[PDB]
Amino acid sequence: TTNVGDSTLADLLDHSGSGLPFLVQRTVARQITLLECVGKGRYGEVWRGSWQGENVAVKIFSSRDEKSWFRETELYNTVMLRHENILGFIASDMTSTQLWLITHYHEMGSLYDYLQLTTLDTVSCLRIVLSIASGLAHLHIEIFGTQGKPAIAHRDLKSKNILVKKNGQCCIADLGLAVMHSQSTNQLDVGNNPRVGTKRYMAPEVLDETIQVDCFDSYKRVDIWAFGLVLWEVARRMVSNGIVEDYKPPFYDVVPNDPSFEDMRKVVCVDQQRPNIPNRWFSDPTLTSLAKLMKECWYQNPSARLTALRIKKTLTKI
Amino acid sequence: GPGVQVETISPGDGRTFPKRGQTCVVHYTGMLEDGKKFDSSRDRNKPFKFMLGKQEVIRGWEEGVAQMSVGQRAKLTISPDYAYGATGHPGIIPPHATLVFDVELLKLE
Ligand SMILES: Nc1ncc(C2=CCC([C@@]34C[C@@H]3CN(C3CCOCC3)C4)=CC2)cc1C(=O)N[C@]12CC[C@](O)(CC1)CC2
Repeated sequence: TTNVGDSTLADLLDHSGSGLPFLVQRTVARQITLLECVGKGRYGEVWRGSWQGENVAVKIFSSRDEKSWFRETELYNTVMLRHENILGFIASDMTSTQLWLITHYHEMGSLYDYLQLTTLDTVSCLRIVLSIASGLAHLHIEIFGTQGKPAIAHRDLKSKNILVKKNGQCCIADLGLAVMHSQSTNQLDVGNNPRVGTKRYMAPEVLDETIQVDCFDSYKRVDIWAFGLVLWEVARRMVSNGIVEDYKPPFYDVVPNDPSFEDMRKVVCVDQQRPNIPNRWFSDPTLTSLAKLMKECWYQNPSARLTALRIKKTLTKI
Repeated sequence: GPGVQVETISPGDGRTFPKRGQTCVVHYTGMLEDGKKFDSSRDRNKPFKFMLGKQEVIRGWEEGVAQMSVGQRAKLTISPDYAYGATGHPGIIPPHATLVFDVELLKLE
């Protein structure tokens, strides 16, 4: 079945955007064999597929989320986004209308599901949170030059959008709501997607609609708030002194499943509630440090929140 | 044929034309109407392969390359309905774009 001249995906990606060369995207997409549905959500569905004996993830968008396919394809094709903690893009294709986004396949699945299948030790907990911070700082920071990238904010960071890699590090996925900014022109590219962030993870300024929509920095602070919530979800699963918390989403005790904007606004804005820090975390040095970081992501004033780079540096010292 | 104009740069053998099920091995350079290059197998030094009739490439390519003989180099001007249409390809090809490809049919496999 192998022919002389055949290339693997690694060779085709070694070369202009984040994925395969433009025409090669359609050819490879139309040669994939779909194998198993590994996820479903608002976005549509995600499948394990194979191309020439290699696994890939195929995201098939719902008719309701076509603007996220457009935005995510636009971002990965216009910016060279290649980083160990950012989900690697391979191809996008249009083939009823079907919209496909093909990326690297991470057999361990999402962090949200992973936290429900196992507990963590200091090693696995710190590897997870440091890798998320590294990917988030890489998105947020602008790199100048032809090997550069504009600054990018995610706008929908959450445990379901983070994938666990075989090595235990994570990568950040779903750039369908991302915003871009470049210091050279002060141009803010917000896009045309009417989609909004996941309600449970929305920052107070998004829920009360006081966020300054024409300010790139505001979108970075929204990501930092959501990062703090993800930190809290992960830290709960790290065992310390024979004790561990069950997996719970943020605000599990005060809002229902599928909370409304008003359920969230009352908890976060009106009552200024934040996730509770379990007493046992103060007996463990790693969790004591993470509780300090989390709280610095959760100030009501977005300006007081720390940067992704300051989080990454703090985590590197633990 | 509709949707694609074929302007020959250098001739092929004039007898070996691609058939359905054959693999076309080509070198290409793709540009927008304003000459902006968006993709080139020549820059990668790696020929591109596709099976004729499998719809692995845009319609303009299937029908334009089918009119070429082995060894031929030609400039294909493809109308948007025979390429990426109203959507284009986000971040690369804008909506309703006419695409120009300099294509060389290297061999058939
Ligand atoms: N790129 C990807 N790669 C792989 C997946 C998988 C997801 C889930 C699974 C498992 C169900 C099958 C069994 N298994 C267990 C087996 C025992 O051991 C522990 C794990 C986990 C396997 C693979 C998803 C994406 C992706 O893109 N996911 C999304 C989720 C949400 C979003 O918005 C952004 C990223 C769209 C798609």
